[PDB]
Amino acid sequence: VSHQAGDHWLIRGPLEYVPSAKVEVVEERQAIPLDENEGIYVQDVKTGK
Amino acid sequence: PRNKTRVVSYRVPHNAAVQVYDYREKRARVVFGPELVSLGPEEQFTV
Repeated sequence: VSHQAGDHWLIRGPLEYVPSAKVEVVEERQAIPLDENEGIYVQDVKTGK
Repeated sequence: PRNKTRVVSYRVPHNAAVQVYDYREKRARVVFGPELVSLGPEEQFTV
């Protein structure tokens, strides 16, 4: 896979990661657990929706 | 103090009824007579 300068992406799941010299780790990110009735509001900042 | 992780149960008396609603399965139930009524994760007693 390829990425442009200034792109963000997410990596997830069971893995080992060492950041390439070209990569900045922006934040640690974590799942939010929710039962079949529970939810969250999320804004997709790229479209605004 | 009640251990919140244990299933909530009520011993219904003889000649009595309890109304429970499952706010997740969307199923209503009324339990008559002497019976042990246990609530699912989202079920609630009618007060």
